[PDB]
Amino acid sequence: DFHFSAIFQPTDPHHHQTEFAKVEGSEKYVEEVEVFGRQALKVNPEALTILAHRAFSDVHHFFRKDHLEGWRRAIEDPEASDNDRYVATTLLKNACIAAGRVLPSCQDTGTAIVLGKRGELCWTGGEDEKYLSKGIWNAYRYHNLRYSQTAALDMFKECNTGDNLPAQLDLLAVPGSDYEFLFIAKGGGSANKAYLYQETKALLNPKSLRAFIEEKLKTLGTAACPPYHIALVIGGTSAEMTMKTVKLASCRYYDSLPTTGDKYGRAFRDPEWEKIVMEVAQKSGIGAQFGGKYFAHQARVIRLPRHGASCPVGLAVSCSADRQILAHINKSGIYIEQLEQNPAQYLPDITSVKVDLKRPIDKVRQQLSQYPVGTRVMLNGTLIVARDIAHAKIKEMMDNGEPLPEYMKTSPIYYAGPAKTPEGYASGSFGPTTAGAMDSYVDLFQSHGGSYITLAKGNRSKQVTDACKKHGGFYLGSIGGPAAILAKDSIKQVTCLAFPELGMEAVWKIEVEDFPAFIVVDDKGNDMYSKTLA
Amino acid sequence: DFHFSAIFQPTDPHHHQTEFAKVEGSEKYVEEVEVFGRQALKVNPEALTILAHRAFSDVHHFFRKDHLEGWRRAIEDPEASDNDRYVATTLLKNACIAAGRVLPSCQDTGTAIVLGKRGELCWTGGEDEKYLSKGIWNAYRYHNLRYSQTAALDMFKECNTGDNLPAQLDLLAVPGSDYEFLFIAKGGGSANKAYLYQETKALLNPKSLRAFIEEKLKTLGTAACPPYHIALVIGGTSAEMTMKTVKLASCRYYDSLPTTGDKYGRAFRDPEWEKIVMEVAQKSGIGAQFGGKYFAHQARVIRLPRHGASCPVGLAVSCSADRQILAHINKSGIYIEQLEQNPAQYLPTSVKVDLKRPIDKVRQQLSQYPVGTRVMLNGTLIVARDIAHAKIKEMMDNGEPLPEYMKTSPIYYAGPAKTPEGYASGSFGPTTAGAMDSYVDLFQSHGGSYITLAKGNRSKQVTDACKKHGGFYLGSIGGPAAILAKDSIKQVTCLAFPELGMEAVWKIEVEDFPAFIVVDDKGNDMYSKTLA
Ligand code: SF4
Ligand code: SF4
Repeated sequence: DFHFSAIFQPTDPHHHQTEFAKVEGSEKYVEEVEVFGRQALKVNPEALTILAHRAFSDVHHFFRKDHLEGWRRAIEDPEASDNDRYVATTLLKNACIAAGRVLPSCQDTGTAIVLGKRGELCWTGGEDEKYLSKGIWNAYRYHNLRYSQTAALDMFKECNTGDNLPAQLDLLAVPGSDYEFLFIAKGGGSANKAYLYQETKALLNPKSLRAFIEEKLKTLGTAACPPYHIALVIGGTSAEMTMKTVKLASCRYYDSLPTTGDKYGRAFRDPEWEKIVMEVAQKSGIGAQFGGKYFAHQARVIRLPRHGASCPVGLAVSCSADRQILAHINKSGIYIEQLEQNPAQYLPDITSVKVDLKRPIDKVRQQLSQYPVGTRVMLNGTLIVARDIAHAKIKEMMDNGEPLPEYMKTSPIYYAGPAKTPEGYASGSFGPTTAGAMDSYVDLFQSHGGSYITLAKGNRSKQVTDACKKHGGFYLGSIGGPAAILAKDSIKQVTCLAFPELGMEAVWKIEVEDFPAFIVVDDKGNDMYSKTLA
Repeated sequence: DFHFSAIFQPTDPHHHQTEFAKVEGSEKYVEEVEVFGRQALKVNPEALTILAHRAFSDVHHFFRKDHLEGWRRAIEDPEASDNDRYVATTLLKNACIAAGRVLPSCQDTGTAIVLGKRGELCWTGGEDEKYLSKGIWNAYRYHNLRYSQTAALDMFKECNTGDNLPAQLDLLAVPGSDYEFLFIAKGGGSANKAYLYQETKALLNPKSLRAFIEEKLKTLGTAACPPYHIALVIGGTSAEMTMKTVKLASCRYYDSLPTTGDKYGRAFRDPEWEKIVMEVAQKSGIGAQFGGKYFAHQARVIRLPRHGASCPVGLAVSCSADRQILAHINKSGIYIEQLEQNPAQYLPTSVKVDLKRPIDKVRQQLSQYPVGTRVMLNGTLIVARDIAHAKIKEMMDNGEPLPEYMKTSPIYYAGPAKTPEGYASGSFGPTTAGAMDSYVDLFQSHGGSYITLAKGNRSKQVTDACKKHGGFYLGSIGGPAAILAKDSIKQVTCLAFPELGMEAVWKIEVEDFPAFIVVDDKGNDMYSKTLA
């Protein structure tokens, strides 16, 4: 009566539907042997370093076809809004710059995540973690990427690790003698939009599930740079299993799962509810960051078994920096997924207010006050750059009696942290970070005569709308994601002004030209997300 | 220069601090060999079946010392409340029954979770998941446990798998030639109290973190049968990594981590903030289920590295059914963590309520007492939980009446384990009340469910409903499923929806069933002060 049924039963477990390229000459790293009648593969661990290094270089300059097709859909769909088409065109042009292999597609070159599946008879010598980490170290050290990892010296004392390590290394034991991989360069912003809900059987009916989806999609907002790949996982054997599944779903790792359940509790993809998620996303009006139809590229919905007393639910997105690469090592060598090297083919063959920042900031506020939310502006002049740690350090100084520093009162505040500057370039990739993380500082800083104008991406909380109304302030929404084209075209000079020890989180002073943004919050209580994200 | 630093650097990675017993004769399943100059281990995969079978049998009848010591601490502390001591005494007596190896310690014998670490040169033949699952299948089939897994035939159509499969099988590739395991029989109630929060740098200061902890501990409530092992994980490289870490922390799997961080971002345990969590737990007044000091056995706090833009936070508990077992296979055979087989060494009025009356008479009697009154129920209970409530609401939405069996007796939210041969009942404690909250006002406005019996604090809608309709919520002690079955339950019959397995509607006859009045018919809630 016993019948074993694996939870996950992909019809394409080795991802034959994906195109792979062989690393030239890499068969020298493997040797086929036979022990106790069984075929085994000896793998020189240097192969892991070579593979991880190439994966975490290529993935910052190229995208999958299904990602690029989504941007083209947003440009060509008559139902797309004008802002949809503008955002998608910007992101596609950004991808063309990134394909030059100098600037990464986003300034947040992400956390390095490795899912590895080492066969029982795949013999590496056992030091997989170190050799994979050395390849990741190589990719971020010798390329124009960013060191994004923050070490805790104690509970509250932090420092940047200076090399984007440690990585997340999830190495699984599986049958056979090969070594299979999914590499993910996961941005912090989309990582923040991985949510776990503890629900019940009361959710598991069409009316409740639909209302649930409508409610939760709005909590994603625009804070992870849509158009999104939206993943939704209903059920699971534990919270961590549910969240791992929703991560992999967002990477389209589970696309070949069956589409029906059975009495053994196997996982399945649900196309009907994927369509419902897409319908909710499109009808939400949230759009590709600034109102419209293209909140989502596509949806993945996976139904999992559950303990009778439990119903964990996971919701997560892949952002505009959609970065994953499949790979495998076998008797023929090292193979790595082929990404699209000519994104320009997705660009079709076929209006804003000039804002001079080189003025007293009160004159800039006066000009911005003339326009409603949703107005597109082009910024020209100085920005002062500061994000999470710089804001916390400055509040700490003020809590100790010190004044808000003068450099927080002279120019708009750009929430951003740059990637490393290529030789001969004025700036590395340098797009905005998520605005919501700074929300608790705006009222305090504005009441002390600074931060009247902020520039970042993502919808913000009500306290920021109230502060801007109380203090005559503005929040400007940059397009989220196009860090390479912003660096190449808009950022003319970068200098470090304060807190050099914070690395990418230092206070910078930059000079920009033709920097596009939308007025998201004005000085009158208006918010261009108040209807779609209410 | 490059320097590799693993995130987790336990000083005791092989859990040498744990006592293991060897399965007799199990060296016949392993053979040490040498291939290409390296030591390797051939493992007959039948060893995986034998090990998983014994692990998921033993774990339902015995506990670890640190769990039992916590219960004794609650009984002996002069600062514990009377309710603290009463709950802890009940749970220890429950453990004494479970050590008889017939009744499991809880009716919720849990999801079977296996964390496995197979060495590079540990050769099993590769079919580990099937052989581990067969051993799990054996344990739940051939013992008096429960089939708790719900399969989705489509998005909404469900059925019980009938064997407590599938298991969660997380098999990792590690150095060496051994096979190391953590087995977890994870209750659904404590699995539900695994929470993920997406926070920011603004949290990372003493004042903000302390207020955060005080706020989130209350959201645990009593719904997962405290005293809790409380785990808190600050940071992490992803949500799933944070949630995996907090699960393992709650199993005391990371107790030997370093206690200081470094510039490479290694994980560390934080004893100072563990003490703060325990201080918050004690001063909360929530207590061991019914007010007092013993909300928590102990705390684990792990600080993790984070992306500059991110701060995932994980909070999770291990419940009264604290069930995990370490194990390993090596060249000498199969070794399994030794649990405490003599829990008795740790062991140092109420209102009689007759249920054999019209339910309006029972309601009248209950109305004479304030919340916090301990009652003893004698008579018939109707048993129904999540799926039965959903089916009954569906019937009413289609014009059908609220069934008669929802109007004659108190509703006990519960699902039993299998009945041992010659016993009146298998383990049969309550399930979490909160999952039924959305039904109470509806059922009461249709003339039933005036008295409910379960465990855990409930939402305000239930308090409003009981006040509007003259209802009551009675709180059973949560966890003591074996002693309730042995001493209180005299007859069990399946009443409706037999295809639901343990989630069928049952009719049971009980004697001396202990409970507290948690919500009365006047708007009062005995958790309104501690869980506000
Ligand atoms: S800035 Fe936007 S595109 Fe870049 S990693 Fe963050 S969420 Fe993704
Ligand atoms: S009923 Fe209580 S003790 Fe039993 S598994 Fe659920 S939470 Fe744990």
